[PDB]
Amino acid sequence: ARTVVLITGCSSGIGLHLAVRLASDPSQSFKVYATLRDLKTQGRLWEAARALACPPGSLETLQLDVRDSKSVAAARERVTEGRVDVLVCNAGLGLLGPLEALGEDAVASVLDVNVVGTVRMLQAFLPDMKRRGSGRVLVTGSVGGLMGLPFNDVYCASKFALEGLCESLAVLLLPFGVHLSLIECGPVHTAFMEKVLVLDRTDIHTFHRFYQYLALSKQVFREAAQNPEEVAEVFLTALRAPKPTLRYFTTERFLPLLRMRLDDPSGSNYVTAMHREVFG
Amino acid sequence: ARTVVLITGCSSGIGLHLAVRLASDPSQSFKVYATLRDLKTQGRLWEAARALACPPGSLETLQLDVRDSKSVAAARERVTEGRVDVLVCNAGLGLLGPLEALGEDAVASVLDVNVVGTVRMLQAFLPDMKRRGSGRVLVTGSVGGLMGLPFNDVYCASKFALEGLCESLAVLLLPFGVHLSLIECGPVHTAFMEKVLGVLDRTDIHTFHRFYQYLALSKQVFREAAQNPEEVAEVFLTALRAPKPTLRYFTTERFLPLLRMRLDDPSGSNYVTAMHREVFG
Ligand SMILES: NC(=O)c1ccc[n+]([C@@H]2O[C@H](COP(=O)([O-])OP(=O)(O)OC[C@H]3O[C@@H](n4cnc5c(N)ncnc54)[C@H](OP(=O)(O)O)[C@@H]3O)[C@@H](O)[C@H]2O)c1
Ligand SMILES: NC(=O)c1ccc[n+]([C@@H]2O[C@H](COP(=O)([O-])OP(=O)(O)OC[C@H]3O[C@@H](n4cnc5c(N)ncnc54)[C@H](OP(=O)(O)O)[C@@H]3O)[C@@H](O)[C@H]2O)c1
Ligand SMILES: C[C@]12CC[C@@H]3c4ccc(O)cc4CC[C@H]3[C@@H]1CC[C@@H]2O
Ligand SMILES: C[C@]12CC[C@@H]3c4ccc(O)cc4CC[C@H]3[C@@H]1CC[C@@H]2O
Repeated sequence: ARTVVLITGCSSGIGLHLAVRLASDPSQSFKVYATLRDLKTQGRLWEAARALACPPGSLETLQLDVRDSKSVAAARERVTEGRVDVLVCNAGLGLLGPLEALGEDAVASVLDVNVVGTVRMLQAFLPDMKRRGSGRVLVTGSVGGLMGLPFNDVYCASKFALEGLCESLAVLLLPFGVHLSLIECGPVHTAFMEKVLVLDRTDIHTFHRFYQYLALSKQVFREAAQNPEEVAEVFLTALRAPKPTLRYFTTERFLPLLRMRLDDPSGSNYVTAMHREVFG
Repeated sequence: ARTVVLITGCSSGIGLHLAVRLASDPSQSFKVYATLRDLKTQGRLWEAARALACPPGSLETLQLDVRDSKSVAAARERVTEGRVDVLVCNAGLGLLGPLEALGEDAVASVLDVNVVGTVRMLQAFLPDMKRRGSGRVLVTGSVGGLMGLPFNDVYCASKFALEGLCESLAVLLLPFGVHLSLIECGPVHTAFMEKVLGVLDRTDIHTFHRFYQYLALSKQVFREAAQNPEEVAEVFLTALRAPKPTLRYFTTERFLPLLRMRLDDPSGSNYVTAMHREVFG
């Protein structure tokens, strides 16, 4: 009990790890409502929770498909404390591919989950934190949300959108007690990439470039990808702040890339640097 | 004429003005297909085309509703010259109000017109450009796309999505001889805002208050700082002119001190406080 937390997308990767990290906190002060798109996939979560030995009642899972506003309401109605102190917007999908090759459904789907879904959670939940003048909104950051990456145009679009959405609300919410923070992450070892996935819809040059990008991402992800457990610690950090900043970074690694991006509004610099980073 | 320009959102504001500025060019080098979401509202385009006297055959309008891919294909197939030298993705929409007060179809249209709508345009026009090894794609920027503005949360999300889409595509296109640039705009006197909004029920009194506090400020800013749809149109020309154009063209320096401010603060709270003070004193 105390500190009701409600996290989205906890079947795996980040959701699952922060769920049980929070529920197994030595302080025992968190009540965790791990929500998932489909409960039948909750095996691992529970096994992890069970393996960690969490106070009974410290974990509860609800079904919440962030792309359905009815699902959202319902789960909210299932939070018995009638309050959420920490709201975690963590679900999201990637989408890779030459822009001309991406399909309408995939595009829409990405935007609906990553952006539109955070919008739904907040509408359903800001109100009562604002009214209670207390609440903490933590949103899962992503680096392809801070800078453009070749072949991930739509993913990046949907990921920059969260920044924008988040940045607008913090400008407002400051005064109401509610604090929003993004936990920005680089590659992380989750279920993410395995799910993320042309010849007939792209031209020979983009095609070969695609394949060249592809190969490299995978080698690099494997080299940089952090642990999903490393990332929960950052969410804990932020949520431990007395006055939390709007950005928390899970690694210093992209920092350098970011600064030369910001050091040049025309953007010509980043473009060249990123083209060479990706195609040598 | 020769440079074939294709512009979306030409029933008014920047679309309209860019469309007849180019068409009435002395050089007379451009052919302009000004597309309109609904051709029936093209009378003002024509009257203005007339007012600057675009020679016959310099301007052709078409229906293109960026929300519908069949509309896109059709427009594309009515480009007689079979090629587009400049693609101006301009149609866009605003949405203003407490997040919690915004309607699900409102939030969705804003993302589909603004974000998916440019994704549909490029998917259709880019390929041939890439084949040609030549083309210039200009996208109407927006400052709500570079930094966050209270009570404009979804408008800003859709606008930061055009930056990620265009920057992501720019890293790739670099070596293809295809040029994509964002014309970043601060406030402008177009129809944009008359439609942005006109709450009590859908939000608390505390938020309701801030809302009005914000409308006070924005109205003042538009009033004392907006630019003309034609001031803006000279930037797309500057941008289309440069032989080696950048990703961004700002139509004003105005929010550049505030842009840097943000730029030199990764953690993001300096900008949040400044913006906070700067709007709700
Ligand atoms: N992995 C990385 O390297 C990385 C880097 C930066 C940012 N991120 C971001 O971190 C979050 C992804 O976490 P992850 O890396 O752990 O990915 P993941 O392992 O694939 O886990 C994501 C979770 O999101 C869920 N989800 C998908 N659609 C949903 C929906 N409609 N409603 C509710 N839940 C849904 C998934 O459930 P199902 O499995 O049932 O579909 C899964 O539980 C997103 O914000 C992602 O963009 C990840
Ligand atoms: N006004 C500003 O202060 C400002 C500032 C920065 C950026 N911008 C941007 O520049 C663009 C132009 O807007 P504006 O300022 O010129 O105001 P505007 O006069 O309202 O321009 C909007 C035009 O685009 C059209 N459009 C809307 N939805 C469409 C759709 N689904 N399919 C095709 N066309 C559609 C509108 O059609 P209908 O007439 O039929 O509605 C209208 O012709 C937008 O991207 C806007 O975000 C404007
Ligand atoms: C797209 C991400 C950003 C930065 C990463 C990167 C950054 C630079 C680069 O040359 C390749 C990659 C591939 C994998 C990427 C990441 C996987 C998820 C993350 O958001
Ligand atoms: C972001 C825009 C330019 C900046 C404008 C601004 C900038 C500062 C501010 O305090 C209020 C407003 C009102 C609306 C904004 C605009 C709406 C559309 C445009 O993109």
